Amino acid sequence: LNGGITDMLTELANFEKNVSQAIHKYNAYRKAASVIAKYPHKIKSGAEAKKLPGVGTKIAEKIDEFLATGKLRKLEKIRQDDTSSSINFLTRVSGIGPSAARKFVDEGIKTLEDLRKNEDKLNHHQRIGLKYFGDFEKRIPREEMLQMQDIVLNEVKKVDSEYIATVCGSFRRGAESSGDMDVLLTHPSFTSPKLLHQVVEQLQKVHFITDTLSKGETKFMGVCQLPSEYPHRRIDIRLIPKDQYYCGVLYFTGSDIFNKNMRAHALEKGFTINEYTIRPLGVTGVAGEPLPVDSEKDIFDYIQWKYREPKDRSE
DNA sequence: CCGACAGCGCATCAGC
DNA sequence: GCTGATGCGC
DNA sequence: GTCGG
Ligand SMILES: [Cl-]
Ligand code: NA
Ligand code: NA
Repeated sequence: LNGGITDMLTELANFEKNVSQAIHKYNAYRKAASVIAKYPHKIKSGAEAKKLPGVGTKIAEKIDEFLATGKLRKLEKIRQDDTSSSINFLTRVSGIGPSAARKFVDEGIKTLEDLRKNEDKLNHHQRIGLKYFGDFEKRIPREEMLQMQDIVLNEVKKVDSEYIATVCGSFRRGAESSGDMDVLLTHPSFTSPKLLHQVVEQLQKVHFITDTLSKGETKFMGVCQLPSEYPHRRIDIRLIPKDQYYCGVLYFTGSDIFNKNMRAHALEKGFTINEYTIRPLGVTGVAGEPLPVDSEKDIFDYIQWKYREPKDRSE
């Protein structure tokens, strides 16, 4: 319907983030791309799209040019620009953001081949991102996510049977494919020691986790792989306090639109919900002490809301 | 006219 | 060495 | 870039 428009907006978003380093213009184009993607009609004019929330004057003007010419003069020029397209491309490497990409291009490093010739100028993360460049851009079929889940849950239980692990993200919402695996971890002995390390070690022991990007006491980011050769996959593991676990599960399950709506409804009932806690609000608007949470449904019960299955949390 | 737009965990950089 | 800023991913 | 105080 409007693929030509949403592609254009997506491309504009990328160049704003990676070349212009204007993160809010990036999110503005993405927000516009998303709302247009769910618009059940073929857009005939910028004025029509202007009615949608997130689409303003400038984008409406760009849609008019696109619908009349089939292209964008601004986009065409940016594409033909060697510097801008090189900067934009290098950010596809995990660990290379707008700043690093600009740094590399400024000194003649513009291609993936150039990066491989200059390993001494890359940090650990960037080297790993370079090593699995192709694999990291591949989607993860749900069936593979299921196998990965079985391994995570099994090994976690072997370290300590009192651990609780939950694979969130779009996967928990029942998506047919995922971009990565986000695991939320907790334990009754950890509330608001060295628990994350023991779990990472075990997954390394059975050779599920193959590489480490970042690792601390509460968050692990690394690379994993199913036993055969399957592509290497990005995996994150977060260690969350027990009294904050299910608020975390709710938060990282999403979606973003769903969370925004649930937070809105919560406020109308006299509660405030963030990533960590759900708090009651006083008459003056003062937030009280964290309320006890033992399940996802408890959060729904506090705000007098019908429990939404993760499969129906797209909005 | 003009500020909000999410912000935390970790690695790395800038400066003392 | 330290503390705080910046970069990055999600 | 868009929205809203
Ligand atoms: Cl911006
Ligand atoms: Na609009
Ligand atoms: Na990147």
